[PDB]
Amino acid sequence: YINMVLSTGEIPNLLAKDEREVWLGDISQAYCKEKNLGNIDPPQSELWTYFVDRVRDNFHIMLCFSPVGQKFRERARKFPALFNECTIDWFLPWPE
Amino acid sequence: SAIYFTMIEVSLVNWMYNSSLEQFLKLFIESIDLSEKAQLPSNRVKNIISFLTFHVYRYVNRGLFEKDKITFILMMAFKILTTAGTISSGDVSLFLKSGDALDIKSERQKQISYLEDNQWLNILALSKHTFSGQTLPFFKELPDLISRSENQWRNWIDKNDPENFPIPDFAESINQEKEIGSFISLCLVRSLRNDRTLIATQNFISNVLGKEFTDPISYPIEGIWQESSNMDPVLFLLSAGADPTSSIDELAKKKKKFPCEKVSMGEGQERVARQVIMKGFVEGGWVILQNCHLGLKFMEEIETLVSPINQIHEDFRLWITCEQHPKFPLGLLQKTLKVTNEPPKGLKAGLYKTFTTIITQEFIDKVDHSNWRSLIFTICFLHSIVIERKKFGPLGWCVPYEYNYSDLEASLLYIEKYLTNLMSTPHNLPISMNVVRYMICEVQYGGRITDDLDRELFITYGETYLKDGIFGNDYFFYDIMVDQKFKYRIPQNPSAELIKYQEYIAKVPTVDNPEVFGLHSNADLTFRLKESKEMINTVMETRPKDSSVGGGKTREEIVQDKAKDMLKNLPPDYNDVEVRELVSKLGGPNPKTSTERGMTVPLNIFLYQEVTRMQRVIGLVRKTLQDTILAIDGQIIMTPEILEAINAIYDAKVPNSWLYDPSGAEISWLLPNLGSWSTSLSDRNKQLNDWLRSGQRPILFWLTGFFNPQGFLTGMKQEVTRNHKKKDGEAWSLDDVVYSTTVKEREKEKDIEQPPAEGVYIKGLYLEGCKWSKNGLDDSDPKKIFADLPILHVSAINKKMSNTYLCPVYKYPKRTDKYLIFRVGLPCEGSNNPSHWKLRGVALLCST
Amino acid sequence: TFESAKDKKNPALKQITQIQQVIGRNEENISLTGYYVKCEGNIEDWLKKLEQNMQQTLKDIASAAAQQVFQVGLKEFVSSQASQIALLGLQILWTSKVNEGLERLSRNERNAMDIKRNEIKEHMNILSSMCLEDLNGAVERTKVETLVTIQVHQKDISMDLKCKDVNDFEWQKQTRIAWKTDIDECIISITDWDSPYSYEFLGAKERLCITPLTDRCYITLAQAMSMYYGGAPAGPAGTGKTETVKDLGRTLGVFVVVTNCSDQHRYRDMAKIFKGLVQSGLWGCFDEFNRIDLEVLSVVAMQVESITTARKQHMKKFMFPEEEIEIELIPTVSYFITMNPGYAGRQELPENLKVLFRGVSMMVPDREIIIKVKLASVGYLQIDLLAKKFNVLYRLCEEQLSKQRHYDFGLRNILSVLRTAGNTKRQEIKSDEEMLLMRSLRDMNLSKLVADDIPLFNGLLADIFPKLKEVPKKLYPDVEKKIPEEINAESYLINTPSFQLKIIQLYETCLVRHGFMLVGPTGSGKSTIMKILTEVLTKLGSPHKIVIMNPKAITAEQMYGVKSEISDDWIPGVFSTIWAKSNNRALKHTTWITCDGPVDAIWIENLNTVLDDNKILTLANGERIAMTENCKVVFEVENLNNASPATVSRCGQVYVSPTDLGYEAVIEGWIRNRKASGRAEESDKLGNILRKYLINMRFIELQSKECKEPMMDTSPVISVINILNLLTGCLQYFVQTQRTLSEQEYEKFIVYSMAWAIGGIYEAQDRVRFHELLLAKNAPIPQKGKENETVFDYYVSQDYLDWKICSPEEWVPPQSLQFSQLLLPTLDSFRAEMLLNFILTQPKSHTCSNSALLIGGSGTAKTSSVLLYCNKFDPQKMLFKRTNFSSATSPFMFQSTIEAECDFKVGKEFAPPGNKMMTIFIDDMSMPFVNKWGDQITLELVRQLIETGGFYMLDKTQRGNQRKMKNLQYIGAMNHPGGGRNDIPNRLKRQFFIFNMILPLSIEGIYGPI
Ligand SMILES: Nc1ncnc2c1ncn2[C@@H]1O[C@H](COP(=O)(O)OP(=O)(O)OP(=O)(O)O)[C@@H](O)[C@H]1O
Ligand SMILES: Nc1ncnc2c1ncn2[C@@H]1O[C@H](COP(=O)(O)OP(=O)(O)O)[C@@H](O)[C@H]1O
Repeated sequence: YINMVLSTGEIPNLLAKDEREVWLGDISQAYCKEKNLGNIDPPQSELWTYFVDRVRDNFHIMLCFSPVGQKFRERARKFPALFNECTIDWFLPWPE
Repeated sequence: SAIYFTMIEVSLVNWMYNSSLEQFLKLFIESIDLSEKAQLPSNRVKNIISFLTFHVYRYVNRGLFEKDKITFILMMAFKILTTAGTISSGDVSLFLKSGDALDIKSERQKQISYLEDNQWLNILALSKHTFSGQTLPFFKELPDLISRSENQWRNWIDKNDPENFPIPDFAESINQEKEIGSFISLCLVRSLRNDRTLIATQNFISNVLGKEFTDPISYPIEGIWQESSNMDPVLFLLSAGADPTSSIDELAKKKKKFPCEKVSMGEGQERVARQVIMKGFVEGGWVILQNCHLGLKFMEEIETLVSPINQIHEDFRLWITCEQHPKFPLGLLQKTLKVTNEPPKGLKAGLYKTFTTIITQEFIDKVDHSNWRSLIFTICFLHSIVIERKKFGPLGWCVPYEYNYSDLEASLLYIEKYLTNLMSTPHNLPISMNVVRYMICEVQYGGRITDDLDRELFITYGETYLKDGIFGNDYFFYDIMVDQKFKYRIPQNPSAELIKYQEYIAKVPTVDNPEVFGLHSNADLTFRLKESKEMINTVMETRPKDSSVGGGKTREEIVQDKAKDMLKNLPPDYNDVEVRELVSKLGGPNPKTSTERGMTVPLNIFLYQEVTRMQRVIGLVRKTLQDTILAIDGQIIMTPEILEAINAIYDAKVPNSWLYDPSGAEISWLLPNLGSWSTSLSDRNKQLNDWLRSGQRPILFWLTGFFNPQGFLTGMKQEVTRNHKKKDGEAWSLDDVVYSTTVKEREKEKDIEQPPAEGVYIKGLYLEGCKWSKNGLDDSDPKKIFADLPILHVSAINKKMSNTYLCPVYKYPKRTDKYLIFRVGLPCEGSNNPSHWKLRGVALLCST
Repeated sequence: TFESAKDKKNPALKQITQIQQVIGRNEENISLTGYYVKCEGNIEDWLKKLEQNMQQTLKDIASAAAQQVFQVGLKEFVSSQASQIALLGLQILWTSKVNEGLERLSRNERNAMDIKRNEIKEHMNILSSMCLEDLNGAVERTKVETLVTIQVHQKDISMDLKCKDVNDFEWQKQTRIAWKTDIDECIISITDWDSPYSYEFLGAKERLCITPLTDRCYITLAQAMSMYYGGAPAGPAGTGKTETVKDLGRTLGVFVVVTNCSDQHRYRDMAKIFKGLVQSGLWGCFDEFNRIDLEVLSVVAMQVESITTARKQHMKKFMFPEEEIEIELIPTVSYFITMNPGYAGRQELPENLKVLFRGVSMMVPDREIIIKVKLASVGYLQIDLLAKKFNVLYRLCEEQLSKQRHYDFGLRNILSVLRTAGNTKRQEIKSDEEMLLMRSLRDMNLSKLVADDIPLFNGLLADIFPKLKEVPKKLYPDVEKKIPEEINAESYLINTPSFQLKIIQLYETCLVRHGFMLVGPTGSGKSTIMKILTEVLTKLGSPHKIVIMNPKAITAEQMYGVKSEISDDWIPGVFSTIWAKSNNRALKHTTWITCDGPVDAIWIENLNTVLDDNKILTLANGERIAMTENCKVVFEVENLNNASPATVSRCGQVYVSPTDLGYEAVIEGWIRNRKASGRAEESDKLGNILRKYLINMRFIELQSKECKEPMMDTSPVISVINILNLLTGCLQYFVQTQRTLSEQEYEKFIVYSMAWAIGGIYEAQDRVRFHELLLAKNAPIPQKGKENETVFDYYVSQDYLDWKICSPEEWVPPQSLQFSQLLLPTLDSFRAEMLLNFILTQPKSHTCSNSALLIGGSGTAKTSSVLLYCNKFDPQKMLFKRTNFSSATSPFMFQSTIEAECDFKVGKEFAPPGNKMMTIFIDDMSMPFVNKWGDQITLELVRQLIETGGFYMLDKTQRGNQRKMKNLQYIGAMNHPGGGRNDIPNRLKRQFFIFNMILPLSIEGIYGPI
C-alpha cells in the first residue's frame, strides 16, 4: 500500500466519492492562487491532479528496514519503486 | 576425551551405533580401577591409557557390524594422532582423497607405462603435500625417483604384499620419524596399490595403538550376559538372515532359564509384553523380544518400564533382538548393551551354517535314495557360492539380491516332490532329468533376480553344478590349489549321516580362492578395492566440516582455489544459433558419393542433440562454480545446492547437482571423483568440438564420450540401412536389422587411416575379468585389471550359436540393466567355453 | 433374475433361475437349466445354495462345451457359449491338438506337428476375423478380445515349441487345460501341479496380453501353491502384478478377492480377510501390501505362518491366532502380495513373512507383444511383422525427434493409433495390411510434428517400410477448392502451400475428434486458420461460429461457476453458460468453444470429462450437461508444456510452426492489403524495398547474430509485424494527401521503421553495432553527425523528406516552478512521443492493435515520457486514464477499473465518456505474480482485452455475455526482464509495439534550462 502510494501518489478507491467534492472544495482556493493567480472555478477532474501532486509534496514516507532480515532482499524484488523511488541512507556499523 | 568424540563420529555412520556420554563415563571410570597399579606416576598414567583405549574399543566394536569394524578403529587412530602434532586435518584429508581431485590436463603428463593414470595423480598429490611439523614436502621428487629407470619401484608395485615390504628408495627416511612415519608409509600404499589399504591400515593401527587392536575379539554370549545387569537390557543388532534367539536359550540351559518367555514384537503385542515382563521382574527369568524395530511404540515404553524405579529381581535379564532401523528410540540405545550377530560370510562358514541348521538328519532321510542326498549337497553348496559372489560386487552380481534360506528350502522341497514321483516307479539311479532341475532351481532363486544379465549368469551356475556327472563318485566341482590342493568334492555317505557332511565341511579352507566362483585370481584385488573404497567412503561422511585444517589454508580457501582452477579449464559455452550453422555444414557417412548434408543425416541430428545436452551441462557447471566462489567471499547467500556443491568439491566428489537434476534423470556421465569427471568433460567435449567445427567425423569414435551411446548406435544402424535400400533381392528395414560386431586385432591403432565403408570403429572399451590375446578371449595377466580392447568395428548384418561369447558393453562398471548399451559377439575359439567366460564375469566397460 | 416359484402351494416365495453380469448397458446371461435356486427364509442358507448351483451349472455347461468344441467350428462355437467357457473351450481345444500332435511325433509320424500348427493358425484366423464383424455390446467385444489375447499366445508357443515327446519339459512348462473323461472334471496343469477348475462364474472380463515373462511367472506362482508357500510378485508400478495374479485365477475359474491394502488397515482388519479365504477356498491377493504398516505385518506373519503349517500337514481344521475354536480349511487357498521394490510406501517385509511367500520379479511387459495382441484384436493378420515395425518406429522416433511436450510415443498414442488403424482395416479389408497401418501412423503423427522434425519422421517412416514407395492422402476435394476462393475475399491474407496444408490438417482432425486443439508459437496464424476453416465450412452446407474466451483471464471457480458463500444460491459459470447456449440442436449452428489462454492442471481438470468419450460437462452441483454433435471444443495454446500427459492424448493436436505462415507471407499479405486500399503504385515500390532488406538478405537473422543481449527476447515475425505497423504509421500522413513518394523517400522510411521495430529493444552499445550493420549493407543513413551519432537520433520529416536530427521542442517555464513536479521536453521523450504518435494514430487493422509497450531500465524515464505524451490531449477529443500494476493486482482488480472507467454504451458496444478514444496507461506491466506454471493471470486478460476488444462480465446476474470497449488504446511501461523480474508472456508481446528507453549520454539538454 505504501509502495503503491509512493509511485502513483494516490490510492484507487481510498475515499468515498462524495468525500472527494468536500476535500477538493477546500483545495481550490490554494490551487487557483498557486497556478499563477488563475482565479477561475476549476473542474473536479483538473482539481484532483493538483491535489494528488499536493499530497506527494507534503506526504513523506520514512522506511526503517534491516538489511540482514531475509524478507528485506525479497521486498525490493517484490515492490518496485519502494527502493528505487526513495533516497537510501545506509547505517554503517558504529566507528571508534 | 578423544575416544568419546570418536564414538560420536561413529553415530554418523549408523543410527544404531550411537552411545550416550553417560555410558562412556562407566567404561572410563571402570577403566581407571581395573588397570594395573604402578608405584611410578608416569607408568600409572601409561597403564590407564593402554587399558582405556582397548576397554572402550572392545565395548563399541561389539555394537559395530563387520564392514564398519575396521573404519571405527581407523577413525580412533586418526582422532588420537590429530590431537597431537603428528597429523593435521589436511593429512587425514589427503589419505582419503590422495589426488583424485587433480585432473591430468592441468598437471604433468604420466611419462611411465606400468603406472595407471589414477596411480600417477595419486603420486602427484604426495609430491605437493607437506604433512605436519615438516618444512618442505616429504614426497617432493617422488615422481622423479619412480620416473628413474630403477626396477626396485616396478617390483614394489607388482609384489602381492606391497605394505609388508619396505619402500624401494624412501624406506630409510620413513624409519627416522616414529610417530608420523607409519602414517606417511600408509599414504604411499593408499596412492600405489590402493586395493591393499585395509591390510596396510592394520600395520598402521599396530604401530599407533599396539598389536591387540588388529586381533579379532569374537565376544562369546557368556561374556555379554556377565557384562549385562538386570536394569541394563542386552540389545542385539541383526543383519538380515541372522537369528541369535537360539544362542540365548543355549546359555539359558547352563543358567537354568531354558524354558523362557519369547515375545515376537508387533502391533497389539504391547499388552502381551507388559504381562510377560511383570512375571520376569518379580519371579525371575529371561525375556527375548524378537523383531522389536517393528513394535517401535513399546521401545520408548520399555526404557521407562525396565528402569530402576520398578522393582526388578537380580536374575531377570532382558534380551532385545531387532534389525537396524532409522528413528529407533535413542533413549533405549543409551541404556542398553549393544551386540551385533552377523553371518561369518566365508564359504566354509556359510556351508557349515546350512548343514548345522536347516539340513537335519530327518531332512536327508525324507527321500531315502543316494541321489537325493548328493543333490542336497550340490544345491546347498551352490547356494553358499552364489552368496559369496556378492562380495566381489558388480563383477559378482549387477544387483545384489539377499538370497535367504527360504530360496534353498523351496528348491529342496521341490526336489522331494519330483524324486518321490520317480521313487514311486519300479546302477540304481533315478531318471532325475536335469533340464527340469536347471530351470526350476533357476525359477525359485530367479524370483529375486530383476536383471536379464544376472539371470543368464545364474542359469550358467546351474549348467556347471547340476550336470548329469554329479551322481558318479569321481566328480569334484573345482579342484583348486588354495593351500597342495583341496578337492571341493560331494562327500560320499554309504549310510546317510549329518555328521559326515559336517565332518567334511571342517576340512574345507577358511580363505576362499576366487577360482571356486569361476572367477580369475585378479577378482580378489577388485574385491579388496571395493571394500577399501567402501571404508574410505564411510570415514569421509564422519569427517568434521571445520575450516581450520592447518598448514595455513582454510577448508573454504582450498575449495575456492579448486573452483577457480576448474573455471579456466572449462570449454567456452556453445552458441545454439552458431552450432545449427556448423551442423548444417556437416557431411554424411561415405561422404565422397553421398552428396547429403544438414540435420537430415541420422548421426548429424544425433551430434546436434548431444552438443545441446553437453552445453546444458557446461552451463550448469559454469553457473554453480561461479556462485561457490561468490558464496565463500559473502557476495551472495549460500543456497541449499551451493553448500552441497562446496562440501563435495572439498572432498573431490562430483556435486550431486551435476550428476542428477531435481527430477532424478541422469544429466552428465556418472564418475565418482571430481578430477576424473573434469578430465572426461574436457575429453567428451573435445570429440564433439573436434567433430562439429571440422567437416570430417572422427575415424575412431570414443563411444564412452556420448551421453546416449544407445542413440548413437541406432544412429549408425540407420545410416547403413539407408545405403543398402538399392542393394539386393531384399530391402533393409530397421525392423529386422541387428549389430554385426568384429575386433580389428591390429598391432597399432594409427594403422587405421580411413573410416570403414559401412561401420563406425569404436575405440577405448575395457574388458573386465579377462584380456584380449588376438586368439579371441584369454585369461587376464596377474595384477592387471580392465585390460584394453582393440578397435571394435560395428555395422548392420540384417538378421539373415556355440563357441561365440555374447559379451555385454556396459556404460559404467556398475553394470545394472540401465547402463547396458549393446551385446557384442566375441569369438572365444580355442580351449575355453563361452559358459566359462560368463562365470569369469567378462564384460566390456566404457568408463573404467 | 428372480422368478415366481411355488405359486400353487407355499406362495410369495421367489425362485432364482439366472445369473447376470452387467457391463454398461449390455449383459452376459448364464441361465440355470435346472438346479433352480429355491430361496428359503434364512438368507445365508439360500446364498450358500446359490454359490453351489452356479458352480454346478458351469460344470454341467463346460462339461457339455468341452464335448461340443471338437465337433463344431470355432466361429459357431464361441458365439453360442458364455465368455468364461468359450475361453476354457478354446484353451482345451488348443492343448488337445498339441498333445495329439506331440503323441504322433513320439510314434515317428513326420510333419504331424506342422499339420496341427496349420489347424491352430485357422483357429486364430477365425478369431481375428470375428473382431472385424464389430458385434454389438461391450460384453461380446470383451469376450472376442480375451479369446484373441489367448490365441496369439497359443499360436506363439506352439509355432516355436519344438518337442519330440509329450513328457519333454518345454511342453510341460506351458499352461495346459484338458478334460479327463475318467474322473469327469476339468484339470489345469502347470509344470507338475494339477488344480481342478473352480467353476466360479467370472463372465466376460478383460485379459492381459500374455508375455514369455508372464508364462514363466505363472509357473513360479503355481510351484508356490503346490509346495503350499504363498506367492508374492514384486516389480515397478504399471506392470500389473495384481492383474497377472487375477489372470491366473480367471484361467483356473476361481474368484480372486482384491484388498486395496493401506496404512489404515489393522491386524484385526487383515485377520478377517484370511479367515475369509481359508473357510471359502478362494484366492485373495493384496494390492500394494508394502503400504501396510510394519507393526501389522509381524502379526499378519504369525497368521500366515499358522495357515501355512495347517496347509502343509493337510489339516482339515486349525486354530487361527486370536481365535478360540478350530476353523475349517479348504485345500485350494492361495494368498498373494503385490509389493513394490524401490518402495514409494514403507520398508521391506519382516523376517517371518519373506519365508512364507516365494517372489517373482516382473520387468516391464515388452511393448512389441502388447501391440501384436492389439493388432490381432483389431482384425489384422501377420501381426508379428507389423508389431516389430510399429514398435521400432515409435521407440526410435522418440530418441531422434526433438523432446516437445505435445509428442507422445508411449502406449497411450499407440492404442489411439491402433483403434483408428482398425476402423480403417474393417472398411477396406482387401488393402495390404502394412500400407493401412503405415498410412494410419502417418496421418495422425504428421499434424503433431514441428517443421524441423517432419523430414526426420518421413525418413524413419521410409526406413522401416521400404516396400511402400508412396501412399495417397485423403484428397478432401470440397474444402481444398474453397480455401483459395475464401482467402482472396480479405485484402490481407496470402495463400502459401505450407499454410493451406495446415488448414486441411485442422479440418482432418475436426471431423474425427470433438476436442482438437491448435498449438504453435506467437503469430504463426493459428487465430487466422481457425477463422478461415470456419469461413470455408460456412460456405459448404452448415454455418460454423467461433466463441473466443480466455480460461486463465478468469478464476477457475468463476469460469465453471461455484456455490456462493453468502445467501447459499448458485451463481452461473462463464463456461457453463457458453457451453449450455452452444449445446442446442437448433438451426445447425455448430459453434466451436475456443480457450485462447495456456492449458494448466487446475482449470482443464473440471473440463476433463468433456474431452473424454463421455462428452458430459460436470459443474459439481449434481447437474451434468450432455454435449450435442454440433458443438466442439478448441484450444489456441502456445506451448502445451504445463499439462498432464493424459489430458493431451484425449485431444487431437495440430501444430502450426513458424515456417508455415512465414513473416514473408505476412509482409506479402500486408503489401497486398495496400493495393486493395486504392494505392497500387506505393505498394509496388514498398515491395521492391521490403523484399530487398527482409527476404533477399535475412536482415533479422543477420542482425540477431552481430548484436548480443537483446533486452526483450522477441521472435522474428513479431519484429516484422512491428516494422509494418511503424511503416504504416509513417506513411499514414501521405495516405490523407494522396502523395506517392520516390523509391529513395520510402527506403529512408523503411530503414527508420526497421531500425526502431528490430533494433529498438537493443541497448546503447548494440544500437551502434546495429547502425554499423546498416552502413555495411548500403541503406540510406545520416551521412554527417557527431561522435556516437546513430540512426536512432534522426527521423524522416513529413514536410521535406530527408534525415533530420530530432531536437526536442524548446521548453516554456510553466509560471510558478517546483523542481519536483517540473517535467521538460528531452531527447528521450520526443522520440517516445513520436513512435507512440505513429502506433496510436493508426486505424485498427489485423497487424496493429493501437497498443505500444515501452521497456527500459529502472527509472530510465519510461513513466515520465508517457505522462508528457498523455498531456496535450484535447479533453473533448481524447481522455487519459492510468492504472498501476503490482504483484498483488489480479485480473478482477484490473477488470473492475477499466469496467468502471468506460460506462457510456452504443447499443451492445461500450465506450469511454462521450466518444473520447481513452488511452489506458499500465505502468510496471511486468510486476503481476508469475505462478509455478509460468503464466501471468492478469496479463492474459490484458492480452484478451487488447486482441478481441472484450472480456466476460463477472457480476452474478449476467454470465456468458461479452462486454466490448469500442475505442481504447494501451500504453505499457515495464522494467526489462532478467535478474528475477518477470518477462511478459510471448503471446502478449506480439500485440504491443516495443522499444527500449535508454539513460541519456548528456542530461545537459534536460537540466541545463532548469
Ligand atoms: N495467410 C496469411 N496471409 C497474410 N497475413 C496473415 C496470414 N495469416 C495471418 N496473417 C496475419 O499475421 C498475424 C498473425 O496473427 P494470428 O492471430 O493469425 O496468429 P496467432 O498464431 O493467432 O498469434 P497468437 O498466437 O499471438 O494469437 C495477423 O495480423 C494476421 O492478420
Ligand atoms: N523530461 C524530464 N523532465 C524532468 N525530469 C525527468 C524527465 N525525464 C526523466 N526525469 C526524471 O527521471 C526519473 C525517471 O523515473 P520516471 O521517469 O518516473 O519513470 P521510470 O523510473 O519508470 O523510468 C524521474 O524521477 C524524473 O524526475
